[PDB]
Amino acid sequence: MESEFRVYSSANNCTFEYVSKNLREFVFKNIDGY
Amino acid sequence: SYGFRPTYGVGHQPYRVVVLSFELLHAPATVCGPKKSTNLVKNKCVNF
Ligand SMILES: *[C@@H]1O[C@H](CO)[C@@H](O)[C@H](O)[C@H]1NC(C)=O
Repeated sequence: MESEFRVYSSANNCTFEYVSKNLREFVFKNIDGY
Repeated sequence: SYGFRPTYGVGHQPYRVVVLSFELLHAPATVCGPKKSTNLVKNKCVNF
């Protein structure tokens, strides 16, 4: 089985695409549309 | 329907038209123009 991705059911008008213990840190910010 | 044929005069043969249209909703750094070369040198006073 091992089936997944039940997150959404629509992906319209896409304006951007891209494809390609332990500590995993992230910093998120949103400035001038970036 | 346009019925095109090769034995037509100019003004009735099929032309292909493409149009470009820009708009800057607000983007500050989107797709811009490109650039190119200009031989690199070293050990010279230059304007770079
Ligand atoms: C976004 O999608 C809707 C349909 O869901 C469509 O009417 C609209 O034209 C689309 N917008 C763009 C900018 O393509």
